[PDB]
Amino acid sequence: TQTMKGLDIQKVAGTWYSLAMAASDISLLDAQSAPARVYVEELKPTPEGDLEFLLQKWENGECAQKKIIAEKTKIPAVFKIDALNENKVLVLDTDYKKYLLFCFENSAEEQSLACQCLVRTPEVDDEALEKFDKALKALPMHIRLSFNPTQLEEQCHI
Amino acid sequence: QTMKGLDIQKVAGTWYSLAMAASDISLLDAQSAPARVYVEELKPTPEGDLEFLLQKWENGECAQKKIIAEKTKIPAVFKIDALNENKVLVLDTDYKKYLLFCFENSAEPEQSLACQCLVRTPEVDDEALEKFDKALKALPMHIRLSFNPTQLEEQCH
Ligand SMILES: CNCCCN1c2ccccc2CCc2ccccc21
Ligand SMILES: CNCCCN1c2ccccc2CCc2ccccc21
Ligand SMILES: CNCCCN1c2ccccc2CCc2ccccc21
Ligand SMILES: CNCCCN1c2ccccc2CCc2ccccc21
Ligand SMILES: [Cl-]
Repeated sequence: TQTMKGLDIQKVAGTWYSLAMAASDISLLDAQSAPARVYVEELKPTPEGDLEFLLQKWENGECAQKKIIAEKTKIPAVFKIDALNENKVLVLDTDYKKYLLFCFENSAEEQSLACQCLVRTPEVDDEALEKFDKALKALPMHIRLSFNPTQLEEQCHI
Repeated sequence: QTMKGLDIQKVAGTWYSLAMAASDISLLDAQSAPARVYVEELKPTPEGDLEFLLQKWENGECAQKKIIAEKTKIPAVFKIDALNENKVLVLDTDYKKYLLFCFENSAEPEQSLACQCLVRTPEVDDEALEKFDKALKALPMHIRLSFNPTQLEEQCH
């Protein structure tokens, strides 16, 4: 999976909206509480070059928040979120101003992938979705979801 | 959108649901979701109607359902109900490999679409999925699923 060249995380800081998601397995995304059904509300780069994700997810009939620190590696667009190196964040592309494309990747067994198209403003951006679909063309996706602007403004995209 | 020169005698026989898409995430986001239905068979009637033999997951088992799509004055457009709220639109087929169709509902407040890519054998057909993806580019879909060959053989499960 080819990641972005020359990523500057200092330029991705701020509030984002999960506009579209795709995954390698239907059960990762289909249910309201599916394991990879997580909404990115904020990206915070650290001075050390880590990227904090502020996530929301539906659990037990409520919206819950979680911070995930993705730690820097030798590749600037590849981050690790476990000490066992099975689970990664891959940044595929961004223009910084409008959209960011990233994947959660698990390579422990069958690779697992869950990818998102983030936008800076809670509107549909057809350019961002086109770039998302082109980025995914090489990957073995079996489910895609896309959200409307009303959903983008609500906790857990209700 | 709907194809020219449909011959319903040639769509007869065994199919498999390779891919599904819908206008609303809640139509497809569970085995229990209303549009999560697998086509087993199409049967043309002598009167030019098309019977859909369907399976749906209910409480951990496949339940079978037959819907009659009755012919209308527009080719490749079939009505399911007497009130004309529910329709089958046949978009395209080559008869021998794939069939693309959509269920449509126009009850207020919002129109619903749920489309499928059917294939003749329980194998992944990238050409069929590409034709399905091109057909969907014009429609306002918010969820899409495709099945692997294990899922294609195991019906609703
Ligand atoms: C018990 N189920 C685990 C999933 C919960 N999860 C949450 C919770 C709220 C928002 C996002 C996430 C995603 C990842 C994560 C990471 C660590 C603990 C819980 C969670
Ligand atoms: C694969 N086990 C955890 C499933 C959810 N998970 C995913 C999903 C796909 C690929 C990788 C990962 C690991 C990290 C992660 C982070 C936040 C939510 C879900 C997930
Ligand atoms: C493996 N490539 C499949 C490409 C088309 N496909 C997409 C597209 C983007 C994200 C996910 C998917 C998987 C399911 C699917 C279903 C129906 C039409 C296209 C697609
Ligand atoms: C709750 N909506 C109707 C139930 C599902 N339904 C759909 C779904 C989307 C669009 C049209 C229709 C029409 C009828 C029909 C027929 C067979 C399976 C599902 C559906
Ligand atoms: Cl979608």
